[PDB]
Amino acid sequence: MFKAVLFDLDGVITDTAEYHFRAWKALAEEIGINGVDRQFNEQLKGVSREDSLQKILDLADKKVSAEEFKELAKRKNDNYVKMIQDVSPADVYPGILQLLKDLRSNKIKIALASASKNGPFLLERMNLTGYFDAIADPAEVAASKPAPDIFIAAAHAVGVAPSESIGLEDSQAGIQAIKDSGALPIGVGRPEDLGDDIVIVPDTSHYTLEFLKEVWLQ
Ligand SMILES: [Mg+2]
Repeated sequence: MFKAVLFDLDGVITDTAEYHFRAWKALAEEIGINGVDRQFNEQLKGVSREDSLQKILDLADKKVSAEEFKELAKRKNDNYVKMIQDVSPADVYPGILQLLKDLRSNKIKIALASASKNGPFLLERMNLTGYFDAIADPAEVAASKPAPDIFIAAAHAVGVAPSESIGLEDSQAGIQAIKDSGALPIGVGRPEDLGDDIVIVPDTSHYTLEFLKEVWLQ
């Protein structure tokens, strides 16, 4: 049987995308720029802060100095930090707390394999810390998803090989990161987005201990 589960955060445990989007929208409006709607935010999704700010600046062809750039970057981030202060256990996606309790009582290790620089904070805010055996620091990995590095660290941090582990993800690069780590991915989304060579559920309600055991058992 599998020994660990490795959790993505955004789109699996909860939604941070929403707050990033408002952060960026609130910034673009504040400095004159139109067109930073949810549609355009699909271009900012897994992208770096600097890379995102370029793309918002390219919309109006706005010129900025290097210090003006880094202050705009900071100002978005400050906003985002303010905005995730209202995160509560009310924001934990469906079926997820229950999956954690069951994994825990079955002595299955639990690890976070998230790109969020705010993982630990977010987990305390949702009252989930007590379930998690390790949090993989995204600052301590050489390269981000789709590289496997983070899933490797999450597994190792609870003392398993990723081959002993299931990864849960909502995005294409995450699936590929789980795949290249040696872990088994179970997706949440559409096969349109994630692939048809892997097991995907339509939402997080379907991620049960029994379903993960079913999938492992091949
Ligand atoms: Mg995600």
